[PDB]
Amino acid sequence: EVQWKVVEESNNYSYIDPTQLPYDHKWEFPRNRLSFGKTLGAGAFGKVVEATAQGAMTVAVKMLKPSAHSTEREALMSELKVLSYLGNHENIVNLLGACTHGGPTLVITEYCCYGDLLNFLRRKRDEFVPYKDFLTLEHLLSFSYQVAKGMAFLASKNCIHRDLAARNILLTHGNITKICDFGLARDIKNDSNYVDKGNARLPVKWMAPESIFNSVYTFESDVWSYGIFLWELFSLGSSPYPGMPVDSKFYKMIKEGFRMSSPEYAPAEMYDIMKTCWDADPDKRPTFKQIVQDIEKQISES
Ligand SMILES: CCN(CC)CCNC(=O)c1c(C)[nH]c(/C=C2\C(=O)Nc3ccc(F)cc32)c1C
Ligand SMILES: [Cl-]
Repeated sequence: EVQWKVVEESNNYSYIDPTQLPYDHKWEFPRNRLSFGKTLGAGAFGKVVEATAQGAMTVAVKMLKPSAHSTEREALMSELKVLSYLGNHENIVNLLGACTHGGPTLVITEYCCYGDLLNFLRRKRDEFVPYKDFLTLEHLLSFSYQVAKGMAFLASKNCIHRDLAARNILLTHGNITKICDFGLARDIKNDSNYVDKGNARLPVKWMAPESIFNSVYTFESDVWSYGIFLWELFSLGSSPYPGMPVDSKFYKMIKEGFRMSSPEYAPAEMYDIMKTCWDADPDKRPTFKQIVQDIEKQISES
């Protein structure tokens, strides 16, 4: 299941069972104060809908479809539990409330009015200018910085995203980016950026080699995916390894050290970050804390 995980020291780390996390009923919000509007996204067993919450503000509500298995209802509760455990950060999509009694489970989160960053980059591409409502290099550096800060936050809570990519970054007012976990509000069997692997469907072009070939997911594999995200960002939304099918040839190239070339709009210091994120040795990749400091220096030099 493609979703984030909280880990605990064991093994090195093992996933926690999120059903065992506590749920504080302080999050409880009266269901009668929600007015539901348009659907923003929909998986096979769930969906996220724009809503108005009186006591008015626009929010996003995650909920199950009526055909949901009993393990899906628990899964949505576990989503709520993980969000409550993580706490609040500017660069994640934050929990605002929940409805857990008197009806089906509703998870109320922040609404990001511009949608996912990938599609935003793609429709802004032909107006982009490196320097001077155009998208500029200043914005891209800001987005890189914010996603690094959000990931540093998740890592500090022992959380591994496992699917970091521009499609999972949302954009809201003030050019603020927020990391998201679609969970039951997305069906990946649709999306060609996921690839069949055994029983699983996986975002192979974003994954570290040790995740693909050894099923190892760590703080360090998230850094690999962040490097792929940077490439998406400074390519203005191009698909990674463009024109290369995922087959045995692709896997061999990754294993033997093949990497993407620099996007034409990436500053050399940002391509330097990408390259270190894609070190075959996870111990040689930077931490998100290091990445934050490096990008802070570039913005200062800007
Ligand atoms: C296909 C691109 N289209 C624009 C050109 C669609 C635009 N994209 C949109 O409208 C959109 C908006 C405005 N919000 C979301 C998603 C979420 C949001 O806001 N909070 C969440 C919390 C959890 C979650 F799992 C998803 C969301 C979308 C897809
Ligand atoms: Cl910021």
